[PDB]
Amino acid sequence: MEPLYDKNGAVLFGEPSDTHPQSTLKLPHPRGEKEVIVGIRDLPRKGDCRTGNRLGPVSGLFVKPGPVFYQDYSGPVYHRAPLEQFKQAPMCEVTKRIGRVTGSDGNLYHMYVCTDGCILVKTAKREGQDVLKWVYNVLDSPIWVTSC
Ligand SMILES: [Cl-]
Repeated sequence: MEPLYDKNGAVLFGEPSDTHPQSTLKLPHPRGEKEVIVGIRDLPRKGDCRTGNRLGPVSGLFVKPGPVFYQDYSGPVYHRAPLEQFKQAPMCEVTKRIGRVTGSDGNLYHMYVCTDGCILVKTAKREGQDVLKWVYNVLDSPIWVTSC
């Protein structure tokens, strides 16, 4: 299974892997002041990093299926999309572009939220027509999508 990581960046099982240099997740980075759930209409801004915002502290953007979005999160997270829990799908009608995530295969993906609430990834580069949806979350943990 793709490892989870604790708020200090340490792997909780398995082997650590690096994130893709072009990901919107830039490590090392702090997080986990508070768990702060946000709506899709109130995703945090890069300028909210030092100050927080009116919703609370901010370490970036985190997402899991539901969809559920967070601007900070203290528990275990993915640093890479756990592709074993994704399934091939056609491109959806996208409502929002949320970041660039490393997959558990090491590759870079663009990540989107669909009109149907599904989280979808599409390969950024190389092989054509790769597109997957996040259909299982057996550890009920979010991906750290962006760091501020
Ligand atoms: Cl997994």
